[PDB]
Amino acid sequence: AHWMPGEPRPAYLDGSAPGDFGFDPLGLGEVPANLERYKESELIHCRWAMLAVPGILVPEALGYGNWVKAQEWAALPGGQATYLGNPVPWGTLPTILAIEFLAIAFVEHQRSMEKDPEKKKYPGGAFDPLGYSKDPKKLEELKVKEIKNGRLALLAFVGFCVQQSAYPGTGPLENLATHLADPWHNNIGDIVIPFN
Amino acid sequence: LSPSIVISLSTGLSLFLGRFVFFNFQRENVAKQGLPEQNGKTHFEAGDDRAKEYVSLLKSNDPIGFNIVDVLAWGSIGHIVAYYILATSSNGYDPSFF
Amino acid sequence: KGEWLPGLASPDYLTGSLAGDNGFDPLGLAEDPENLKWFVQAELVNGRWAMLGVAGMLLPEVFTKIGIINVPEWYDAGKEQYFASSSTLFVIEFILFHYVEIRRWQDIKNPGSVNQDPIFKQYSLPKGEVGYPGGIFNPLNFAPTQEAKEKELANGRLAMLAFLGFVVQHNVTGKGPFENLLQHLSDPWHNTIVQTF
Amino acid sequence: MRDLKTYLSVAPVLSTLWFGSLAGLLIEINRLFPDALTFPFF
Amino acid sequence: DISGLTPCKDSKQFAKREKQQIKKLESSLKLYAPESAPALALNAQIEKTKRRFDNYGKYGLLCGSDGLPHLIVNGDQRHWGEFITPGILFLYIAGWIGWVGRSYLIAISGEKKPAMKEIIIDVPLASRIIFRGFIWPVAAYREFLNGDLIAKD
Ligand code: CLA
Ligand SMILES: CC(/C=C/C=C(C)/C=C/[C@@]12O[C@]1(C)C[C@@H](O)CC2(C)C)=C\C=C\C=C(C)\C=C\C=C(C)\C=C\[C@@]12O[C@]1(C)C[C@@H](O)CC2(C)C
Repeated sequence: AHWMPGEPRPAYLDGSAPGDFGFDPLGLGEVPANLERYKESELIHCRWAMLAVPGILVPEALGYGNWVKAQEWAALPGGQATYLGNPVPWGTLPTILAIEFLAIAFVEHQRSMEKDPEKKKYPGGAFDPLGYSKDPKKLEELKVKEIKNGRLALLAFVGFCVQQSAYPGTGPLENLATHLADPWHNNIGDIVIPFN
Repeated sequence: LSPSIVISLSTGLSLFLGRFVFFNFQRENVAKQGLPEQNGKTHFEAGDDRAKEYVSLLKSNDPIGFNIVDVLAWGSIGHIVAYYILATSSNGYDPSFF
Repeated sequence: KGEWLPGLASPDYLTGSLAGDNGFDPLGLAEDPENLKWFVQAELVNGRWAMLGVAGMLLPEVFTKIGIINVPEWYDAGKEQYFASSSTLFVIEFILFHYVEIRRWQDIKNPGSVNQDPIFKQYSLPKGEVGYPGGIFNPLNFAPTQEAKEKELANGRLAMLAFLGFVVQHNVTGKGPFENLLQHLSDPWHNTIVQTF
Repeated sequence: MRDLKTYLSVAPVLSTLWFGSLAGLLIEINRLFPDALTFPFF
Repeated sequence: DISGLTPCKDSKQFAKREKQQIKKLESSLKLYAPESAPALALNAQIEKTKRRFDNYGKYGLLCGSDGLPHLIVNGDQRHWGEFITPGILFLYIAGWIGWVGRSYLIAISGEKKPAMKEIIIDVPLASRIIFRGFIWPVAAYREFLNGDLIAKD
C-alpha cells in the first residue's frame, strides 16, 4: 500500500485508515485534527461526486441531455427543467433554489453537529440499512472500496469538468464516442498542444 | 407569487432556519467569541458605562432561547432574501450565456 | 583510470572507481558526491538516448543514400503523416514515459526501492547497481563487467557529441549528416566549417 | 615581474583591464553587428 | 499583428522614417567631394541605415502609428527574439558573473585576512573560478538542492 513505491511514508500515514496509501506530498495532514477534518471532507466530496457520475452519464445516455444542457434552461428566463421530457411544475429558478437550500442546509447542518469523528464520516444506523456494518473484517474492505471508488469518481468529475472546459458544448459520453470512432487523432493531444 | 407571499414565505423560512436549524451553531459561535475583549477585560468591565450587554431585551421566554434580536436578525435576512427574489424576478434580464 | 590532460591531476572526487573515469572535471561540477552520483545517471541516460538517437537518424540516412530502404532524414521526419496525430504520439510518449522515468527516479533516489512489478509481483529484478538495472533489461544476459560499462560510456559520450554535430550540421548547413560526410570525403580541404561561414 | 603582478592584481587596475577588454569586445561586436534590436539566430 | 501594430516591413511610416533619415544623410553628403573620406563615411552610414531598416523589416519587428519598432515582450513565439532569447542570454551571462564572483568569495572566504584578496584579486584563482561559471546553471541548481546555496547562519 503506497501511492509511489520507494517514496518514504509519512509517520502519520501508517496504512490503518481506509485508503491510506501514504499520499501527502504537500504535508497537509500533519496535525491529526486537520487530518480527521480532511477525511470527513474527502468522504463527503467522494460520495457527492460518485452520486454525481450516474447523474451525469445516465441522463446523457437516455435522458436526452449532456449534464450541462440540464443547466441551460435556468440560464434563460422562462423555461423549467425537462425531467425526462416532461416539464416539472415546481417552478424554474428561485423556488428550486429555495427547496435545495432549505433541504440540504438542514441535512448538512444535522451532519455538522456530529462530534464522534467516526460517525462524522461513517454514521451508520439509519444510513446503514441491509446490515452491511455488523462485521468489521469486511467493513474495512468496504470502507477501502468506498474510498477507492470515490477517489475514482472525483477524478472522473475532473474529467467531466475539464472535458467541458476544453470542448465547451459537449458531454463526456460524446467525448467517449469521439474516442471510440477515431481514437488516435481525437484525444487530449490537440489541447495540451494547441496548433495555434 | 404575490410579493406579500414572497416576503412572508422567505421570512418564515429564514427564522425557521434560525429557530431550529442554525440556532445551536450560531449560539455556540456566540459563546465562542463571547464578547469584545478590551485588554483582557470586556468593554463594560474596563468601563465606558455604555457597552453593557442588554438583558432586558434578551431575556425573552422560549424553550430553546430565541430572543427578539435573533428575530430581527433572522427576518432581516428574510426580508433581504425576499427583496432579492422580488427584484431579481421583476427585472426581465437575459443572462444570454447561450 | 587514465587521464584526459596529463599536465593536470585527476581530482579527489574522481577516485577511478566509476566507469569512464578519465578525470574530466575541469569545472568542478561533480565535487559534491551527491552531484556525482546524479550526474553519473544523467550521463548514462543522455548517452544511451543519444546512441539511440544517432542510430535512428544516421542509419536511416546511410540506407537511404545506398537505396536499401528509403526513409526521411530526421528533420523532414516530423512532418510526415503517420497512423496517429502529431500530438497523439506526444500523449503516449508522455503516459508511458512518465511511468518508466519516475521509476528510474525512485531507483536513483534509493536503489532497492523499485524492482518488482506492480501487477505481477513475482517477477522482480536482481539487485544491480544504480543506473544498471539488469534482469529483463539484460535478456541476452551479457555481463555488466566494468570494461563493458566503460565501453558503454565511451560510445555514449561519442553519440552525444554526434547528436550535437547533427544539430549544428543542420542548423548552419541545412543538409543531413551523411550527406555532409560525403561532401567532406569529396573534397575534404574545401567542404568544412570554415567555408560555410 | 614580482610585485607588479600584485599591483596589476589590484581592484582598479584589474577593473580597468577587464572593462577595457570587455568594452572593446562590445565595441567590435557593435561594429560587426550594428544596430541590433532582436536575436534572430535562435 | 498583435497589439494593433502593423509589421515594420509593411509599415509606411517605417519606410518614411528610413527615407527621411537617408535624405538627412544625403543632404550632408552633398557638401563633400564624392571621392573624399567624409563622403565615404557618410555613404557607409547610408548603407548601414538601409540594411538596419531592412533587418528590422525581416526580423518581425512590429511598428506602430509613430512608425518605430515596438517590442512584444509578452511571450509570443514570433517575438521571443525581442525579449526572451536575449533575456535568457542575459540571465546566463549575468548568472555567470554572480556565480563566479560568489564562488571566488567562497574560495577566499577561508583565508586569514580575506579582505586583502578582495582588493588584490588572485588572478590564478580568479581564472580557475571564472570558467566554473560557464555551466553555472547546473552548479546553482545542485547547490540549491544540496543546500550549499543558502548559508545556515
Ligand atoms: C538597461 C537598459 C538597456 C537595454 C536593455 C539596452 C539594449 C540594447 N542597446 Mg542600449 N543603451 C543603454 C541601456 C540599454 N540598452 C544605455 C544606458 C546606453 C547609454 C550608455 C545605451 C546606448 C546604446 C547605444 C549607443 C547602442 C545601444 C544598443 C543596444 C542593443 C545592443 C546590441 C549589442 O551590441 O548587443 C549584442 C550582444 C552582445 C554585445 C552580447 C555579447 C556577449 C558575449 C559575446 C557572450 C555571449 C556568448 C556566450 C558565450 C553564450 C553562448 C551560449 C553557449 C554556446 C555557451 C540593445 C537593444 C546598440 C544598438 O544596436 O542599438 C539598438 C547601440 O548602437 N545602446
Ligand atoms: C540524449 C541526446 C539525444 C537524443 C536524440 C534522440 C532521441 C533523437 C531522436 C530523433 O533523431 C531520431 C532518432 C529520428 C527523428 O526522426 C526524430 C528525432 C526525435 C529527431 C543527446 C545528448 C547530448 C548531450 C550533449 C551534446 C552533451 C555534451 C556535454 C559536454 C560536451 C559536457 C562537457 C562538460 O560537462 C563535462 C563532461 C564535465 C565538466 O566538468 C566540463 C564540461 C566541459 C562542462
